Amino acid sequence: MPGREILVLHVGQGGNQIGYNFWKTICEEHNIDIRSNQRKSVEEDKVDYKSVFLVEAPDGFHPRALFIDLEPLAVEFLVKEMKLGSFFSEDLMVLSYSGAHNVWSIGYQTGKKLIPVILEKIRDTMPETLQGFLIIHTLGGGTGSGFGSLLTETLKKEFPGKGVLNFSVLPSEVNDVTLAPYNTVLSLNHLSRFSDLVVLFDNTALIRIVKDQLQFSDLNFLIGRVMASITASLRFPGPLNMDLMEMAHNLVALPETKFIIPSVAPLTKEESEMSTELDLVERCFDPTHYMVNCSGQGKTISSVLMFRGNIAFSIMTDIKSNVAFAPGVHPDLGLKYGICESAPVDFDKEVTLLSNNTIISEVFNRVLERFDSLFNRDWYTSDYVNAGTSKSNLKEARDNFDRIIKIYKEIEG
Ligand SMILES: Nc1nc2c(ncn2[C@@H]2O[C@H](COP(=O)(O)OP(=O)(O)O)[C@@H](O)[C@H]2O)c(=O)[nH]1
Ligand SMILES: [Mg+2]
Repeated sequence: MPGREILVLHVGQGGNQIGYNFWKTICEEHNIDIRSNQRKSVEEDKVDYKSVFLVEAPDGFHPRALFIDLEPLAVEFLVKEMKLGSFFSEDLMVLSYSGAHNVWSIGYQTGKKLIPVILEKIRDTMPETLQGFLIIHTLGGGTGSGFGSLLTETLKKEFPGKGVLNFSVLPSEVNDVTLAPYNTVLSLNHLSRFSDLVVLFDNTALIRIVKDQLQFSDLNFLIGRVMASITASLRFPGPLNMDLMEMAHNLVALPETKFIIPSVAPLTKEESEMSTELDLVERCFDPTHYMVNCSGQGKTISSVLMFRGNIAFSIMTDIKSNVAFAPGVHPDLGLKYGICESAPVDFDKEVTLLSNNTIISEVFNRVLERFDSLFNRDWYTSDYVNAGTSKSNLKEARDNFDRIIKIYKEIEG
């Protein structure tokens, strides 16, 4: 069935390593074996939107994806360590071997020399009904931050009629590299201008959720499961079946409030049996299960909830009451939910929540403080200016980043 095709772009080491469990989950949920490119079993549901993310070739199924990196480390993990070279094939790879050295500026400039090849691969291989792009990358490093920002800017300019969606991973607040605040602010500034929707993931939060319920390749593994769950409304029929622009409209009230906090429940099969339906819905609105490190509840501007599996009104009334919404949103509005018949392969039921919440200003404020604690003392700036990002550029991106925090702060009250 032609239509609603999406091209996924993995940029940087973290973004490509996430692609393993992201594409394995999507393959398994669509009755597809990622190791052989073929269907798992004869059991096939009569309606299935596999073509949204998967290309059907005569030999089998392949991901509609490009794997872009300035070093071959993450690609070697996919092909050599995981032995999935027939799925992550060489025709979908755009690689250099110079590296970004964890500097946003280096990934932006060096990635420009790969832009012509990427744009030609898109126009040569993508269908005309392609609805948009999904960019998966981290913000703390150099490639995923800089090259990812470059790709977000390039795809919006070259394809104005198509949506650009970002799944962006935030650095660890307490245990991450020195240059992470600079790269994060630079990336978030670029995404606010050229992205249609930015779904944020924070390594600080994912570590918290796993420990409190109870191996780096186990974090990106768990991020892929969540990223796949967020795209479920794009891949299955139901009351919440959306496309890229519908997903954006239902959350972006103002053009600047495009940063989304996702939450999912359950996260481990030990919690799956240990939890009922509303246990998962209450945990989705609980800031402990937010994919970004939040301290409080926060005001909800717009949110989209989804049930998956066998769930079978009573859920909404008691929950919508206890949820703090932004001033001026309607009491009958601000929250949309629905049931999806498809379920994750590991859990009998699952609840996902995408929330445009004002508490993201608190998350962005901590990023700004770490940025200022280094920038006000001219620390670690020497290699950004040698790569084409002046000290004045770091400030302008910072001030533009602060304007975003204030917009969310005004909507809160
Ligand atoms: N969750 C997760 N985060 C990662 C992973 N790899 C890197 N990161 C984050 O990304 C930052 C490093 O950027 P990285 O992607 O490794 O370098 P890049 O090639 O320049 O994009 C660090 O601050 C990490 O927090 C991963 O596999 N999973
Ligand atoms: Mg690295």
